[PDB]
Amino acid sequence: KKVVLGKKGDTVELTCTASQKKSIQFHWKNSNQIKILGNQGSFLTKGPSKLNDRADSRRSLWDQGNFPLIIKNLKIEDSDTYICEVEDQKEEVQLLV
Amino acid sequence: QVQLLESGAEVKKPGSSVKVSCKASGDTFIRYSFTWVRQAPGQGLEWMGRIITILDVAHYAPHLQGRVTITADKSTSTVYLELRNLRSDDTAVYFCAGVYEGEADEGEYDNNGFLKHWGQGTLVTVT
Amino acid sequence: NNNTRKSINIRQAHCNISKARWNETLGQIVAKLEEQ
Amino acid sequence: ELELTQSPATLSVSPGERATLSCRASESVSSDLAWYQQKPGQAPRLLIYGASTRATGVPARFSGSGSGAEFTLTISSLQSEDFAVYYCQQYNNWPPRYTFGQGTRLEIKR
Amino acid sequence: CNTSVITQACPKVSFEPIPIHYCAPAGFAILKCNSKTFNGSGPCTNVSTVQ
Amino acid sequence: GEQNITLQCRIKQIINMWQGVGKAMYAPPIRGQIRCSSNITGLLLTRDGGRD
Amino acid sequence: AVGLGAFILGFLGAAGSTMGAASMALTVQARLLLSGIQHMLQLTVWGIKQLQARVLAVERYLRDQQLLGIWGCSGKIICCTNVPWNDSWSNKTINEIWDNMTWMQWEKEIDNYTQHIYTLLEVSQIQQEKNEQELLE
Ligand SMILES: *[C@@H]1O[C@H](CO)[C@@H](O[C@@H]2O[C@H](CO)[C@@H](O[C@@H]3O[C@H](CO)[C@@H](O)[C@H](O[C@H]4O[C@H](CO)[C@@H](O)[C@H](O)[C@@H]4O[C@H]4O[C@H](CO)[C@@H](O)[C@H](O)[C@@H]4O)[C@@H]3O)[C@H](O)[C@H]2NC(C)=O)[C@H](O)[C@H]1NC(C)=O
Ligand SMILES: *[C@@H]1O[C@H](CO)[C@@H](O[C@@H]2O[C@H](CO)[C@@H](O[C@@H]3O[C@H](CO)[C@@H](O)[C@H](O)[C@@H]3O)[C@H](O)[C@H]2NC(C)=O)[C@H](O)[C@H]1NC(C)=O
Ligand SMILES: CCCCCCCCCCCCO[C@@H]1O[C@H](CO)[C@@H](O[C@H]2O[C@H](CO)[C@@H](O)[C@H](O)[C@H]2O)[C@H](O)[C@H]1O
Ligand SMILES: *[C@@H]1O[C@H](CO)[C@@H](O[C@@H]2O[C@H](CO)[C@@H](O)[C@H](O)[C@H]2NC(C)=O)[C@H](O)[C@H]1NC(C)=O
Ligand SMILES: *[C@@H]1O[C@H](CO)[C@@H](O[C@@H]2O[C@H](CO)[C@@H](O)[C@H](O)[C@H]2NC(C)=O)[C@H](O)[C@H]1NC(C)=O
Ligand SMILES: *[C@@H]1O[C@H](CO)[C@@H](O[C@@H]2O[C@H](CO)[C@@H](O)[C@H](O)[C@H]2NC(C)=O)[C@H](O)[C@H]1NC(C)=O
Ligand SMILES: *[C@@H]1O[C@H](CO)[C@@H](O[C@@H]2O[C@H](CO)[C@@H](O)[C@H](O)[C@H]2NC(C)=O)[C@H](O)[C@H]1NC(C)=O
Ligand SMILES: *[C@@H]1O[C@H](CO)[C@@H](O)[C@H](O)[C@H]1NC(C)=O
Ligand SMILES: *[C@@H]1O[C@H](CO)[C@@H](O)[C@H](O)[C@H]1NC(C)=O
Ligand SMILES: *[C@@H]1O[C@H](CO)[C@@H](O)[C@H](O)[C@H]1NC(C)=O
Ligand SMILES: *[C@@H]1O[C@H](CO)[C@@H](O)[C@H](O)[C@H]1NC(C)=O
Repeated sequence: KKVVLGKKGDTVELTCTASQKKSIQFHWKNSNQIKILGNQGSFLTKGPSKLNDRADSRRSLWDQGNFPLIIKNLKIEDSDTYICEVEDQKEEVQLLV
Repeated sequence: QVQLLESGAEVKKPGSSVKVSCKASGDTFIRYSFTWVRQAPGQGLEWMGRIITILDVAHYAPHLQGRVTITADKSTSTVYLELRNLRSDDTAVYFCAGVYEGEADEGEYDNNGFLKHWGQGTLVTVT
Repeated sequence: NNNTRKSINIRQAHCNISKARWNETLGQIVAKLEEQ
Repeated sequence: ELELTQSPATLSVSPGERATLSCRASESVSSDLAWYQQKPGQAPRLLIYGASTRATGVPARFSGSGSGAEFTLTISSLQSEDFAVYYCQQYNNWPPRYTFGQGTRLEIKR
Repeated sequence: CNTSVITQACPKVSFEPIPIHYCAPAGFAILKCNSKTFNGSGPCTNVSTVQ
Repeated sequence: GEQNITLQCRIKQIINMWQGVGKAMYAPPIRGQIRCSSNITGLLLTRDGGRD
Repeated sequence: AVGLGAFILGFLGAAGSTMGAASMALTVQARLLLSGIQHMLQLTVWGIKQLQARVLAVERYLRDQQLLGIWGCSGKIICCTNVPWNDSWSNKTINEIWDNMTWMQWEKEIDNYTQHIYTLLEVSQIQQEKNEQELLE
């Protein structure tokens, strides 16, 4: 896994990517398969997660094949494995705080 | 519910630019649209332009399109005007004005030009 | 056509859904979800 | 831009009389004008919102209406407090290219 | 990532949908699944051809 | 006994576009009556799953 | 006929029939055919669309009838060649294929070999032409 370490109170950008640049559906889930963020059409949605008031995404980059998850105000409780689902492929990044 | 506070007076040599600003206070910055007016001596309330704070866009009177920029700093509730290539024709008292947009934050913006909130006037001259 | 404006409304509307049909509809959806 | 022409400035109206002010647009306005009161050293306060709505804090004395390119403003029981220049502004412009006229000043005959 | 902005008029217009039929061009045909229980990805055992 | 579920609706002028990423502003609402009569014919649902 | 299969170029039979059954049905229909035994704009528009579909099918038909000459099968609906089946392409017998399978199933059974087979057919035709011209001397 890619491993990214942040610190309590910081902001971390975790990313998923694609070879195709535009009109790509993606989702971010945690290790317990709970949705955090995702792309429906052109809209950003949130899942039933502990991160709904902290997680965000830079919508302008979605058409660049870059689908970031940004967690603002990190806590130790956020350390986890974050799973990207983009198109058909999956990616995993571990976040430590 | 907004009070507009103008900045200090300026005197500039022709060809220079002047930065004029207004601090908006007493309510949410984003719910107010702002305009600038040029009260040149002996003239009426010449309109210079308007800025929309949700969609950060601005529109300007045609003769100033290559001369005036209207911007804002959302973190300091401040409206800014920069006018370049100054001439003595631009001697005026400059000021901000604005309107309340109902629940603009939630996408209910009205887009009114009927100005209710006005600053006291910033005098800009040339030398 | 009976709206006013608010400032300091017109942007106010409502939708009516038959209660009986909606609840019956969910009961049928639920039966299929229950099978799954 | 669309020009706005008013009646001659310096309308001598005695206090207590009803003043009549007006504004002509070069093009039609869909009840999208506004009236403002300017005094020396003061902000040009909004008096009438759209062709006829009184702006906040505006007394019953100050009112008007109109349509198309022809609008009228009157002041009932004119007060010494009302001797100011009244400006006409047009908003039916998109992209914005809003305009103002020159306005008419009221005067006390001497 | 800058912004591109277009300013233009907003006339109000009447707006109500018309059902649109899609039709195959010459050389092509459309197969239609007539099963009443078709789930979207299985085989269909009752198939008809339409334009 | 009311037999009517009512939803509260708002008309917005600044919306997110469905055809691409971006925002757009539309002119303010019509002053007369607006009436829509529609058939709900289907639902779009998603699931909340997970290990817990 | 020509409407078999519910489409032009579906000539040899109904979709869903077995290959064998379709051939027999075709023969019967051929014998019968030879024995010989309200106005709106949209009518114009669709009349043109229908003609375009029919004209195109004819042009494609004629083109293919000449292109097939490359394998020695020009001007034919049913040809016959001198290329052996080679077994590995399909392990089924003549009766198993013709009696139980339909045409789509058959194409699915061998579509990993048709580009190979097409190449073999061309090669055989070239050799046949060469041999005939050598004999004519
Ligand atoms: C599902 O299908 C159904 C039907 O199959 C769709 O329902 C239709 O929705 C439209 C949308 O409003 C509605 O159309 C109105 O019908 C009224 C009947 O007379 C018309 O008067 C009205 O026209 C006025 O309003 C328009 C609003 O944009 C104006 O553009 C138009 O110029 C008219 O405006 C004048 O009058 C109004 C009156 O208040 C005034 O305010 C204006 O200033 C102006 O003077 C529309 O035509 C249909 O009647 C509906 N059909 C039925 C049977 O009710 C339904 O929308 C579909 N669902 C979805 C989600 O699309
Ligand atoms: C649930 O909501 C529906 C709205 O979709 C209610 O139906 C409406 O009830 C009103 C009651 O007055 C009906 O008004 C009538 O209109 C006719 C029109 O000519 C008029 O002649 C009558 O005197 C009266 O005004 C209205 O028409 C009716 N809507 C429809 C489409 O029929 C319904 O009653 C609500 N349910 C309950 C239990 O309240
Ligand atoms: C766009 C429309 C174009 C018009 C399309 C017309 C299609 C109609 C097809 C009718 C087929 C009639 O039926 C079939 O014809 C072929 C014609 O070679 C016959 O086939 C006969 O000739 C061929 C070639 O000479 C031999 O390979 C075959 O061994 C022999 O039997 C079949 O024995 C008969 O059953
Ligand atoms: C939508 O439903 C509401 C009720 O849920 C309707 O409002 C009621 O209308 C009846 C009709 O006489 C009144 O007696 C009730 O007092 C109303 N209820 C309330 C809370 O005001 C409403 O009119 C319906 N909408 C439409 C378009 O008919
Ligand atoms: C929405 O409006 C329609 C009519 O435009 C309502 O349908 C009518 O409901 C009354 C109730 O008794 C029936 O008598 C009518 O015959 C119905 N009309 C038609 C054409 O079927 C409909 O019920 C309304 N929706 C809701 C939720 O009240
Ligand atoms: C396959 O689907 C077709 C299309 O619905 C069915 O045929 C229809 O049957 C109804 C019964 O009244 C007729 O009114 C239609 O005209 C028929 N349509 C056509 C195109 O023929 C058909 O029965 C279905 N077959 C099976 C096995 O379910
Ligand atoms: C639609 O129904 C078909 C069956 O008719 C489903 O396909 C089967 O899925 C199971 C899952 O393990 C397989 O074992 C079967 O072999 C499949 N059958 C066939 C014929 O493919 C299909 O998944 C259903 N699709 C949806 C969208 O629910
Ligand atoms: C809703 O479905 C019924 C079923 O016949 C149909 O008659 C009605 O017109 C439909 N309503 C709309 C808005 O399409
Ligand atoms: C379909 O199967 C039935 C079973 O008797 C048969 O009669 C019918 O002809 C078949 N259709 C085709 C296209 O073979
Ligand atoms: C076809 O027959 C030739 C004859 O030698 C053989 O070598 C070849 O492998 C056969 N094709 C396949 C796919 O086995
Ligand atoms: C081909 O058919 C024969 C018939 O007995 C069988 O033994 C053989 O295994 C078949 N080949 C394959 C690949 O199934």
